[PDB]
Amino acid sequence: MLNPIVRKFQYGQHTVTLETGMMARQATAAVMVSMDDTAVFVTVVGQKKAKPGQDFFPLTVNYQERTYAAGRIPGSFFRREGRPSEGETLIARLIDRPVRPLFPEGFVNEVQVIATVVSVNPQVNPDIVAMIGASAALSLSGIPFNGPIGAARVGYINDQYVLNPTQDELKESKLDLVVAGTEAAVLMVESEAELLSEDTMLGAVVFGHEQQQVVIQAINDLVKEAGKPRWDWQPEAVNDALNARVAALAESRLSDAYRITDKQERYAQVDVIKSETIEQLIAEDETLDANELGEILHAIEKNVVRSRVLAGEPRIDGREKDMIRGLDVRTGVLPRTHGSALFTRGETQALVTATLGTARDAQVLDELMGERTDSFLFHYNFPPYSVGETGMVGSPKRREIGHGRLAKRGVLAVMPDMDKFPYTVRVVSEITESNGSSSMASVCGASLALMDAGVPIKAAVAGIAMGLVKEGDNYVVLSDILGDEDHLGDMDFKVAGSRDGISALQMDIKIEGITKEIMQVALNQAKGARLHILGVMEQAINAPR
Amino acid sequence: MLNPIVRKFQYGQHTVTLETGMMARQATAAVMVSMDDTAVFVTVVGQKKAKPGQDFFPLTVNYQERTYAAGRIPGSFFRREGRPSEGETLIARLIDRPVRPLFPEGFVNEVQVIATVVSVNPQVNPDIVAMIGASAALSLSGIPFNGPIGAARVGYINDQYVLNPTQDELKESKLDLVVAGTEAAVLMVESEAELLSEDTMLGAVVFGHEQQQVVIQAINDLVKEAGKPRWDWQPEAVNDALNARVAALAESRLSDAYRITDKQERYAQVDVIKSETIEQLIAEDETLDANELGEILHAIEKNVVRSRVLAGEPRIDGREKDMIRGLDVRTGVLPRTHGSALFTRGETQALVTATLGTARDAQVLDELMGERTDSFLFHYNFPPYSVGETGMVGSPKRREIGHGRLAKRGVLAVMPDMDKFPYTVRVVSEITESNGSSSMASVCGASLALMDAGVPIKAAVAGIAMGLVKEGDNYVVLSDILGDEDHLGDMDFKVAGSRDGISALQMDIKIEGITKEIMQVALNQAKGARLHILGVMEQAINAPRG
Amino acid sequence: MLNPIVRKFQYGQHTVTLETGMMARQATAAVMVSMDDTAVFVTVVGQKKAKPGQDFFPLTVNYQERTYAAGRIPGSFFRREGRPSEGETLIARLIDRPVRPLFPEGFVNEVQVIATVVSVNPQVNPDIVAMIGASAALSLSGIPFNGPIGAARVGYINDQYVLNPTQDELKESKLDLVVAGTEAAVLMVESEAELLSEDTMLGAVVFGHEQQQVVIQAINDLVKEAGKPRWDWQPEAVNDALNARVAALAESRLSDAYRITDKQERYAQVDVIKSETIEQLIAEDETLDANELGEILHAIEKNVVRSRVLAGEPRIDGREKDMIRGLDVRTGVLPRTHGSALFTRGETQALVTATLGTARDAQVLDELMGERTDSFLFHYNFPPYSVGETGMVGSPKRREIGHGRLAKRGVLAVMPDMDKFPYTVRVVSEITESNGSSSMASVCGASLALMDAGVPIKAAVAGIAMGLVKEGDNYVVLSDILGDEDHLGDMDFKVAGSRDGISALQMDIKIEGITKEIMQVALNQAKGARLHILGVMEQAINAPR
Amino acid sequence: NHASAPMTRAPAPEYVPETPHHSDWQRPSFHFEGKGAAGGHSATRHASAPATRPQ
Repeated sequence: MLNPIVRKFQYGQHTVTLETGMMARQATAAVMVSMDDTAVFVTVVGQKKAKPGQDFFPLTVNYQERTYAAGRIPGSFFRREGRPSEGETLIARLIDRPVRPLFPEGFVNEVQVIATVVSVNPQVNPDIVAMIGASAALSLSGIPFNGPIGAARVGYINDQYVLNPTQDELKESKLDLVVAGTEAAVLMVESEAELLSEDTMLGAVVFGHEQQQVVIQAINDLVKEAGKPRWDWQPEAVNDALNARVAALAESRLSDAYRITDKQERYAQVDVIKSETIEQLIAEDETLDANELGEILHAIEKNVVRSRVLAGEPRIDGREKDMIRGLDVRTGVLPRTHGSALFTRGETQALVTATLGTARDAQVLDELMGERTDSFLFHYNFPPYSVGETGMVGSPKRREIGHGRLAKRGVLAVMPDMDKFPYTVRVVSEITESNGSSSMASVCGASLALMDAGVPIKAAVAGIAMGLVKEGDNYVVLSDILGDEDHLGDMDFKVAGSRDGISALQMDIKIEGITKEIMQVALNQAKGARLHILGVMEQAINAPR
Repeated sequence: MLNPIVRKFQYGQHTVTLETGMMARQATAAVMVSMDDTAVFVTVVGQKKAKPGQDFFPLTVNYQERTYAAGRIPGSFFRREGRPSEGETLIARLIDRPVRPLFPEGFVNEVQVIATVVSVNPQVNPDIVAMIGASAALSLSGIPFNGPIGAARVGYINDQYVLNPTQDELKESKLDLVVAGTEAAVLMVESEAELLSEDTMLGAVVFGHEQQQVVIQAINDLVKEAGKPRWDWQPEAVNDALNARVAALAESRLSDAYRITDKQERYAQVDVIKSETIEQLIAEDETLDANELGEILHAIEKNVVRSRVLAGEPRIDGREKDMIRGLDVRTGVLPRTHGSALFTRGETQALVTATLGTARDAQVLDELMGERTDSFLFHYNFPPYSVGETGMVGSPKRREIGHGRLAKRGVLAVMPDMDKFPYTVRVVSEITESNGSSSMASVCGASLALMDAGVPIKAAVAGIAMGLVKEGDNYVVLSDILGDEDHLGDMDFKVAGSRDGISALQMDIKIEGITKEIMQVALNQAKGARLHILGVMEQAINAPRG
Repeated sequence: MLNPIVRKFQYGQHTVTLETGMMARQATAAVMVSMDDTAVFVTVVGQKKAKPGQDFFPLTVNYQERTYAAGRIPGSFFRREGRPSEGETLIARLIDRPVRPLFPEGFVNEVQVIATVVSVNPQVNPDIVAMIGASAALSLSGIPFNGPIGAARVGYINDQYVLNPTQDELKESKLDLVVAGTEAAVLMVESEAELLSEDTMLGAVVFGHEQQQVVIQAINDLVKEAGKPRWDWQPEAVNDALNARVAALAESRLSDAYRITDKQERYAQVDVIKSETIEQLIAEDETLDANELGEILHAIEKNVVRSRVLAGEPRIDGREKDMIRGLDVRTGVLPRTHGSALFTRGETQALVTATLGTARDAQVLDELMGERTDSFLFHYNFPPYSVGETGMVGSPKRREIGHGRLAKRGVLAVMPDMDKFPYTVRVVSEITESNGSSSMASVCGASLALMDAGVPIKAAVAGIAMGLVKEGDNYVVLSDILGDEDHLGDMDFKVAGSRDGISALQMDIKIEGITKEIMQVALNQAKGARLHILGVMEQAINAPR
Repeated sequence: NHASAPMTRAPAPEYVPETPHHSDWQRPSFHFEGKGAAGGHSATRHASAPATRPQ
């Protein structure tokens, strides 16, 4: 017969029900998670054999919203739900961020997590429920996965932290933070705030991590009673021989090549070491694939860079840990735009424009929570030429959705109220160059363009992308991380805000052992960086035009 | 001056004109078919050489409706015909179903049939004209097409069968059957009826098959006067010695593997028998590629199953020919939906929901034959995890669109009239598991969810997917066919309906020799199966919620 | 920290500014071009290494228009510009057509040009600005490219030529011609006239070319000051020995095979000669590959056809230079359309229909310059079976949009005025056979269908596509060029018009030496061909129904 | 108009620990009227039959 395994637990003010065993039994795992009438069916399917020659982990997370969940018939021309909306893609990216690093190193089998909203309570957001369901399905599947994750949304009302604020409560709230983590560490923080301090924002990350532990324990009990046998997957053993070989032939050469100052000279010599070490080894190793040797070399290199940074040596650009790249700020760069600005930080450049329209021009979004009108629009464009490459233009698939929401979240706190500025504002950011965080250059350019357009904003906002590299009890916080030092990010964080508060915080930790003191130091160095960027931005424009 | 070859004939109450030789002369064949002012230009292009290492027949059928045919300018923002609509996709599958089985085994050359509607008489439906045009073009092309097919639409007015009823006649008709067939056998039946009996539906299929012989004869004459020379195509050589070697090596092992009663054990043993045979054979001779041996073993496994079924042995899951799989019916599974149900038949499951709206929520479809308001909407989603696979979500394949129309046809006969239920109803089916026919579980789940939502329906409806395996005189009808038994479907049919009549019937016959008596036996076994499912459904919910 | 190089010059009544060096510094080149507050940002990125297997030059031109340029928020549902429009794809082809012939032969490195409109003056069209920015970006990039091109739009006002007519001046003008050329030769012409002579239409090409020289000279100065060093690209050496061997083996045989006056027999013998030369060469040298020798044979065949044409020999189908293929005109083909016609020219055939609607059915185009109501719609469909092949159905390529805009331009001159005819007209052309120019058959079919529908058009229009073959001093003008004579077209031009003037003119010159005297002879032959086609057309419909 | 700065080290400012602001606000309770659970276990009506041969 069909026998369902149901576990109910109390999560704050809500009751969460996890049901597994009776639906979608041909998938690796499937769970129906319901919290106070908001229900999401989440299924995970993992392929048992890896595609030969696979390098990256193919993980897909698809989040779907069904209009029937809200008791409504879709309003589109075809009366059917269609391609992923921007909100669906953002929630699916919020489910992908915390789970991707928890799969074993080497695991490259194809995994697809599909979360479908099947019932909605207008007060309970289906995103945390879908995150709890993804954790449970991925923990019941048996697929190599390193830990149940939890999820919590924290709000700040009357100087108090509140767990999973409802839609009514999220109006008087000064914070909207989503924190996901394991029993040991926080893994993801996506937040938007109304110019709150660094201590209020960290106390929120701690509160939500301490409060999501009941979800973690519930999923561990459900796994204890209904989990599928764990996969007998083993990582391909390292060719320690070929490794130590390439080391002996290239490590010290690269370690000296990285002491060179000039960028061009350094880059040239490295390829000389790369090509020479390849042949001087290939000669005796007969036919050994190049791609393989190139990988071993990249590894060696990245390890040299890490060791140097952790030892206190200049970064790959000669900068120290706290130095911000050169800044250039221009306003009114376009003749016929309401507002325009060019923001350049080192080699990351953004051309941002602001347009003013009537209340009619405002975007009307029909959402599961209810119909809603947005008078402020943020659109981000990442063209292929920003990175000196060719590709398809007009396809917002270069993480443009996520980066455009982080920039909107950075600028929303300082936007005027509708009773002072009853106009529709559209901010478009064009990423002309990228070698760092373009999402934060878009925040500084949006602020400059809004002041140029005459929009009265509460204060000027800027953003900085930082990183933390840790090896044991030693750690270094690096300001204005470049696109090359992505590998050096054990904690990769982005903080936007004004001179007196944080307006957005994104964190993505991939390691364990980052305490609260470390995060305080990291976010204090990010304050020094924003206040420097903000002082440079104020020297150009201080008040709206 | 261009010399067009025009052939006119009388089809029922209409006059059909076939014109070839003037329009598209760089295509393998082109025919302009007109029936009483509704015209469809149909073209066929066949690639003369097959691409190396092709395994399946690549046939594509594209149907297009042009707005100018109705004397209208498109009402989309760009004022131009866009991507194929649901209707166009469905008419393309209605054309594709009868023709595909008529190409010979081993034909893997690429064939594209494009039918474009160029004129429309509001009262004459272009689908039958398009199917006649595709048959005429394929027969004129010289491609190895195993015979002209015809097509007919049958209605039931005043307890009489009518041929190609107009839209006005169709408004007062209790049947809408589309039958397509050759001179010897029926090949396709897509129908929708208002709870009609099995005898009426079979009489309608016979009537349409009898009435389409004039189209078949006219196409034969056209081919005799304007047809291209036939293609010099020969099937690839069959390795009789290798097939005998593989059979003498693995046939009796797989026969024994199948004669054991454990699914997982069997599956293992089977794979073993394979790996062993392929390794031994490639060791003896490395020339033969693995894949070919794997295909020959798969085909031998299929023949073993077929012979076990035909001999009266239990099926691959231990069931007899008339046994239905286990059934679980739950209503009220979702908290905030107007109506919801979960229907499980063995390893096929559907989560179906029903939503009630207002008159503004009805879908206004501007079709080539007129504007139409649809107050009943059916949507079917077949996720990849329904089969344990990874893939793309949202994108509806064409079969999945055809399966949602079949389920809507099955449920449409019991929906209330607008003067008693003036509300707009949307039914959404989510296939959560699929090992069998998901469309029929969607029919039963739609009925359960509609009753749960409080929609007053005339009666509960259920569906059953059946199959008939035939070797010469011997035949066996199999109830609740499995997804792994698709190879045993010489005739695959799907019957939906209530306790008193049939609401939808789909048939796809690929063989010859299916008499009317055989259809009596198959639709009587499907009646028994559907009535059993309806009894299990009624034991849960028997009347709409108050 | 950034310093842009800005050069200003006067282009007619406007001031053009070229700015480089500040924005998009990671692309191969980036220029911001401004013409009287209309600003377009154009970037070019070229890959420095060719893909290992590459036969064609991978050039992509993407033209995007941003609504913020006009100070407006897009009216789309999502408040974003998502899909390229028809006008954008047509401006991309206006940029692509003059530049593709200017990259050296054998150059197969991938190049992408992206022109983004960032500011719009409602009176200055952004297409000429985009063409000037693409010429500047390609000449500054260093990528092998032959000379800066210029562009100009000419109009005919008060029987005088007007350079870059403003949108207002275009209302009173009888011409709208775009000429793009280098310093020594015209390369592209695209025009729409109101039944003007051939002298008035060649004078405009000469005027626009003489006026564009200030643009070519300013681009040359900008490149002299700020241009990056030219690439070290060398064309791959040709196998002179293998060439001469294939030539000795097959040239005489193919030259004699082509004197055959039967198409199928000639094709069979040519195939035999090819197969035999290939087999024999492979027997001599086992290393020779089939595709290389096949391409050498195809090139020898093309040279044979060219030599026969230039010597006065009959063409590949037995026609001389001035003969037009057989014509068949049929009206009233479809039973329930408002107007229909089937036009056949040899092996090119088009079924065209005309539908009349009410004023409300007219298309509303929300464009950057301003909202425009179009009461005349022309849609062009080129199915795969027109050339006897299989392929995707329902998707128009970039040509099927430019071939339809050319046919619309050729029919637009005779369309009745709104006061005389206050209806919306839609002409849909389906190409049923293609062995030549389907666009000109669409023009003739549109004319016949419009008269069949009762539209009171001023006169009947017809079109002819022709080609010019030049070798030094010797040139031959070929009327009604085939789809298999495309290699023979040093100048490919399509002329549409009535019995008294030209309504559209598209030219595409790929050589140098085409003086106005050679263009007069070509246009006179085109006039004679179009009057023959119009005489054949007039013998059927003759006048509106 | 225009402003620029060279590459500069922006050191972390001095850190002063913040006293946590306290409020006696009581979060009102969430009133939920509904079933609360989804899935088969919540079915209002249920029926089953094993594998049988239709009589």
